[PDB]
Amino acid sequence: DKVMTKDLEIDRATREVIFKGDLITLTRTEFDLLLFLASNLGRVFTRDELLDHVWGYNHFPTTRTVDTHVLQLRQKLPGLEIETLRGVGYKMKA
Amino acid sequence: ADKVMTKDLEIDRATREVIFKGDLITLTRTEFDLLLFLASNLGRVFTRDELLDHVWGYNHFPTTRTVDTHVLQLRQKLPGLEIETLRGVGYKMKA
Repeated sequence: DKVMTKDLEIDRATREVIFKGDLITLTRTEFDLLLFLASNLGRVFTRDELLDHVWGYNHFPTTRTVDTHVLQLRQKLPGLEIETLRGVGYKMKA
Repeated sequence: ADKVMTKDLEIDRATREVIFKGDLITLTRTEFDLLLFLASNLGRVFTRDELLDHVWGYNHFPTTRTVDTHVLQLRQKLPGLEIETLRGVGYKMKA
């Protein structure tokens, strides 16, 4: 099946892309990103989400890996004074 | 000089041993690397992206910057492609 947008005609089966009438050569990764955005018009994705959805889950460390490792440190070192700064990151107090 | 010591915590960099409140603590390699980094930088706030680079290694695998440069590549190869940059959050294709 094909996916159409204003400018794009994308073939999911063959990885072929037509842009305003012209056939476009994309890398595999470029293609997956283009197709992901083109299949989800009007929706904002964070860079973290796009990394996950396009490059795949669990192939290399991400910002989630960082959060998971902090939680694991907290369990193995009870009372470890790592402060969470909601929506930024972490700080060790003492 | 092999050791970093903070409250209740003793970390030996050479032998990679962690003593917390008098107990030897078993950590994976990256748990250790993360702990030692934070203990060596008390009072300092790091973003998750910074911790990734400092602890897991800078420029070793795809990151959020790889997403940014791939959007630039798409915009170059498809001149006029309507990807919107929502600065400091991410990306949206309008239509």
